[PDB]
Amino acid sequence: IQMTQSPSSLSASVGDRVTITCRASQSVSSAVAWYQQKPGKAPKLLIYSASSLYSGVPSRFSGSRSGTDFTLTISSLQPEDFATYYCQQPSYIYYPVTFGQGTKVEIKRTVAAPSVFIFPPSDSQLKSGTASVVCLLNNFYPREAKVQWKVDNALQSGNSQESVTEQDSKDSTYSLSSTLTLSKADYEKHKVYACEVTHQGLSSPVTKSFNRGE
Amino acid sequence: IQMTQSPSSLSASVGDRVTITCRASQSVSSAVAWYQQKPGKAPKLLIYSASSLYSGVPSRFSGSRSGTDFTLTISSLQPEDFATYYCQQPSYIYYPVTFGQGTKVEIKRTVAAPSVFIFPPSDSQLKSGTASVVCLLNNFYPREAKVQWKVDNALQSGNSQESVTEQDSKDSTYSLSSTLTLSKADYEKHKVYACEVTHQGLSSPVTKSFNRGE
Amino acid sequence: EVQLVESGGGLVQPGGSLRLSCAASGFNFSYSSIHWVRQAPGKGLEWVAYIYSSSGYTSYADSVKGRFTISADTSKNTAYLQMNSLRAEDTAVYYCARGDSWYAMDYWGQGTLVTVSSASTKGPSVFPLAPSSGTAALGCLVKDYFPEPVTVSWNSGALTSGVHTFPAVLQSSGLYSLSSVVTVPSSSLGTQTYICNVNHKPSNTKVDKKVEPK
Amino acid sequence: VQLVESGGGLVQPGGSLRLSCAASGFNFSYSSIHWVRQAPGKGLEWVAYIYSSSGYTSYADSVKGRFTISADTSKNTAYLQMNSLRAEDTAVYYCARGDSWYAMDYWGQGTLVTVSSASTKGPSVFPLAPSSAALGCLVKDYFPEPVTVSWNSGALTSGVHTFPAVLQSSGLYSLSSVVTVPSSSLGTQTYICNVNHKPSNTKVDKKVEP
Amino acid sequence: VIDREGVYEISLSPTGVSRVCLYPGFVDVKEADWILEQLSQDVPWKQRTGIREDITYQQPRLTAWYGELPYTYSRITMEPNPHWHPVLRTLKNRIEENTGHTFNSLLCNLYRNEKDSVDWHSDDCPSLGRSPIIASLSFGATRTFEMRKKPPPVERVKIPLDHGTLLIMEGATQADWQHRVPKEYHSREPRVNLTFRTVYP
Amino acid sequence: RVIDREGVYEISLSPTGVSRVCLYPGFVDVKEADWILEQLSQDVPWKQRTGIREDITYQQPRLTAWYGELPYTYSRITMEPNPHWHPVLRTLKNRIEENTGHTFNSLLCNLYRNEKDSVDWHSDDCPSLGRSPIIASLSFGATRTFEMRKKPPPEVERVKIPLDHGTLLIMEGATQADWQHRVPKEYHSREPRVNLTFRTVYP
DNA sequence: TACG
DNA sequence: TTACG
Ligand SMILES: O=C(O)CNC(=O)C(=O)O
Ligand SMILES: O=C(O)CNC(=O)C(=O)O
Ligand SMILES: [Mn+2]
Ligand SMILES: [Mn+2]
Repeated sequence: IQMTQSPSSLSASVGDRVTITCRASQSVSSAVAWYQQKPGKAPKLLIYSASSLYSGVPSRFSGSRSGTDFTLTISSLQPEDFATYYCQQPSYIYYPVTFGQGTKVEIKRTVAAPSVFIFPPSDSQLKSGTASVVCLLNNFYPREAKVQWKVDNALQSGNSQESVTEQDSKDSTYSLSSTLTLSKADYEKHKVYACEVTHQGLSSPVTKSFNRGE
Repeated sequence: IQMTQSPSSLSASVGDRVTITCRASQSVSSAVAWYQQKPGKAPKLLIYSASSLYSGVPSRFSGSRSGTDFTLTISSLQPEDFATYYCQQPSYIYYPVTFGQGTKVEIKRTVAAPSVFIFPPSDSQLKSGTASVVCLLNNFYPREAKVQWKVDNALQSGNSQESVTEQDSKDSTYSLSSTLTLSKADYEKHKVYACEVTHQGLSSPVTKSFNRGE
Repeated sequence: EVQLVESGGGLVQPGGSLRLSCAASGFNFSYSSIHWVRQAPGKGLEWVAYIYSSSGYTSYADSVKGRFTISADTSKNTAYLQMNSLRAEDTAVYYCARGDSWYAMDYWGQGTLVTVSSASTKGPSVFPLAPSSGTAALGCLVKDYFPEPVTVSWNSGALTSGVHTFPAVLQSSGLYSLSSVVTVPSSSLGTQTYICNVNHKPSNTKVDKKVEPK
Repeated sequence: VQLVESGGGLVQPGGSLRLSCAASGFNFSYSSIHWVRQAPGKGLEWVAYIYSSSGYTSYADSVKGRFTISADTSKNTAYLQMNSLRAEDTAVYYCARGDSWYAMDYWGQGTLVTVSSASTKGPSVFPLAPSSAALGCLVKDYFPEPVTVSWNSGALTSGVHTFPAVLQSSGLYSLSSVVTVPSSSLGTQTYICNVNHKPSNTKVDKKVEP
Repeated sequence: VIDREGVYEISLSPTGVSRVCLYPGFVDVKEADWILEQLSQDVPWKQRTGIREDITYQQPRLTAWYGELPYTYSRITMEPNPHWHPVLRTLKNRIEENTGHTFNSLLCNLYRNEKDSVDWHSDDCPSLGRSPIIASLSFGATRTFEMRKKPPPVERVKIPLDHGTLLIMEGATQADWQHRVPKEYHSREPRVNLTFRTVYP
Repeated sequence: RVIDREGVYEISLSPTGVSRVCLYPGFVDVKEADWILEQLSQDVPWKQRTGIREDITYQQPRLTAWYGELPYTYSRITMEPNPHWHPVLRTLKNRIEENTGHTFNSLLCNLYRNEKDSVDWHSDDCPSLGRSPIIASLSFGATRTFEMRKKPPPEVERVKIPLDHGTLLIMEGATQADWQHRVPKEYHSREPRVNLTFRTVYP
């Protein structure tokens, strides 16, 4: 159960023109604000009153209203414009406030295949009773990448969890860590553990297997 | 607000062996069930009591319990074993019931880039004040396929909605429809309308365009 | 045939109420568990409520406590889910399910659609997606109907190969919109004639529209 | 000019928590004050506001009857009283202020609020050992967030990927912190990972070797 | 001149008692500021034309109407807007909850500056009933609500209307008095006035 | 002396005081009792434990499990603490407490697999039960007999209580001081029986 | 409504 | 403070 949406994504390169739309069906006000958020920071007010620039916002930002549709436009994307953007629904005095789903403008780059590594469990963790097998997908593009765990060539699902880093500032890649967890008992009833990575950069999906304790 | 999630996805070929894991940490009971659901039909029960095969379920379905982890194993898939699989968590008498997130098992295929077609709005529709521009991505694999709308080379977002067909029975492909909607005024303020498609089987973005009035 | 049929579904304003019934046929609802489980479009199973029919003990999901009441009538072999103050997010297919266990649901009804919305029932507008240039692609845009569902056939049912009817989408206006497409050898454009047939039974509206090039 | 949120932290389902938001550098006078929240990896969810001049309040549906927003002109501070908290109330809670009734021009940095049955627990760090290149540290089984991972006390930064944590089915968090380095340097230079979990005051440095 | 909170009986005949009630600060200052800006931007203001002899002129004020039934004055018919702005619905409801009077119609006036005005009239339509209760909520610059009593076949009352002030007119006021908002000779900022009424079929 | 009807029974009044037992047939409804029997058989960590009598190490003719934060020693053997109560057992605990006014912090579970399983004559009079303990007994499965005999004074009254599926028995007052009880072996076939005895254990 |  | 059926 979740109260919000994950931000949607938009791929763009420096110099592109971007217009995000915010539908507000049957609204009757232009009291609309637009915000910007970068990872780990609080939002910043970009636009108030549908079209008014907040102080310190560059002039390449503009806000517009057509009918019940509101728009935020960046005329030519600068490198510091890659962030998540939010639209605040028409806010009537005395009434609640509603943020739309965020739009996350990530930067386009060349396809870049991941360097894949697999890590067996430490002996410390096995002593404790559990086994974590990590599979790392390092510095790749684009974001879409399917990791598939196999144990004695049985495809696993529901015993692994993954996490993705934010797009890297220097080289515009992503990284992914998937972690498969078993009991020590369950770990020792099998021999070969393999993560199979599927990505655009890769000809054919790669696999990084290992046999237990070698 | 969303009460549940959309099913995770596992890609497998016919005859592969699949073990879906359902985590129920801190649980002290083996009253666990497994269900299968196919598009448009109601779920049917497969495993009850963690490991007991339901009356008239194929014997290739297995279920077992190791510690607090429950598993549904298909020994080797068959064409009608591709469906969504839900784990009903440990059900204690007098307590609520909880279904886990579904796991959608889909057929693997060779990558197939999408067929891209763009449909300008009908004249019928414009004679009523709204312009709907459709872009079809046909018979592709895998499911993941981004679509970016451009209006006079301005990147859109927030003003389109898309939909994906279920996996086709025979060619094992997916199809996608995306609709960009504008007012007739907005639509007649601009000339070039394009849908730009990226996909695993596309080294570059495929763009389908039309100029208003041609 | 040990069936199970749901009644009472349909459309209601937010804040309104429905009473789902589940008629038990074939078998008896004497000493079993009756569950109500819902599924929002594209999402996983959400258990709503259950009753132990012998004692009348009931359990409810937190999302639903205080607003729903499950009950049983042994006399008529009928279960009931009274749903009050419905919110938009209660919109789902509601299933009725029975078990001889307190949790393992072996029998399922096919479920009725419950739509909680401020929109009013409305038949679709049908616009053509006229074929232009590419392998031949054409279709119909079934826009601005309410509520679900809608049926689309091609040429009264003869043309079915190459047909993709897409899942509908809920627009910001509250109305649904979908697309149906078919791919065609471009040589038939001159000869063969193509018509989409649209049934919206909630509006009792049937529309045939012919799709030709311009 | 700043807003400071405080009073967040850890409570169990059903428990109570009272957030505070202090204004410094300016004064909340005729301003509208809002509490917005953001769950990890999710979007902003406005939860409440007060019009400080009149005391009028508004609340989000997901939250009404459980939360109460208030302010003290006397202490230049706003408050959010959160009762009957549930797991999905877990988020970073932002305080924000408004010249307008809606346009939030100043925001605090946010307090984290975690709602779980789990009890404060430091992590166990396990090596991710380089093989026949990349290495790292698995920061496993801690609660609540956050956790800090540096490498070689700071000397090592280039090439490091510290991942967002994952919430395991046990209600405990697990992340991993990896580095890619030249294989040649494996035998030579030492790689220690430095793991701080301030909520339990656990500091752990683990050396990582093939 | 009447400018303090209170209930004032300004005449008792010929139709009956004419009573006006003044409540300064009924809307708090910051909310009144915010209401003024939002209604200035969101109300669908138009400058409409009246007809007095055989000629058509532009009214020296912007106007808008809300409610299911219409308002026809100076041969101007204001098409009824069913969709009340939410802020206007809230203010309608507050006036109703504290005063005990109900309303189904709202006229909105924007006096852009000192050159805008409304001329002498009474609110004595047949669609507004015989002893009509009318509520007036003001925002923006103070302007003067002037009243003059009709002679039988010259009594004057002045009411300054400041930011956030609620005025109620009831009793014989429309039968026995006329009112206007005069032009001014020094600069004035915009003023929004909300007049809530009951319109009958 | 045979008690098989719902009721409050003062089975003796001396020498220590009133011994009171209360019988509630059908405290758990029949279908729920069926389901509880299945779940507790499947889920409880049943073990056959070894006793020691006069240097003799014996397997108890029953499976047992313990719940509660405080250990439990009887017949010279010690059942270690299980603070994580099965949720069904916690629920049944709460129902018993609300419907009786008595509180509990300990649960002993006995599973009698068939007619050869039993428990021998004893009283539940540990010092860790305190003075005049209150004991609640909830039974599931096949009917078995709870036999009681009155302890004689320095130098015999008897009661048989059949315990059927879903029946609650309360013992309070002087019952453990003045009586012993057992569940005897039977000679005809028996299906499994689960008994839950809720008790208060002290530090 | 044309008046400041 | 279990070996019986
Ligand atoms: O502006 C005011 O205070 C009063 N307005 C009216 O009476 C009107 O427009 O008819
Ligand atoms: O099994 C029963 O009914 C009674 N059991 C006991 O008294 C016990 O184990 O100490
Ligand atoms: Mn008037
Ligand atoms: Mn005993």
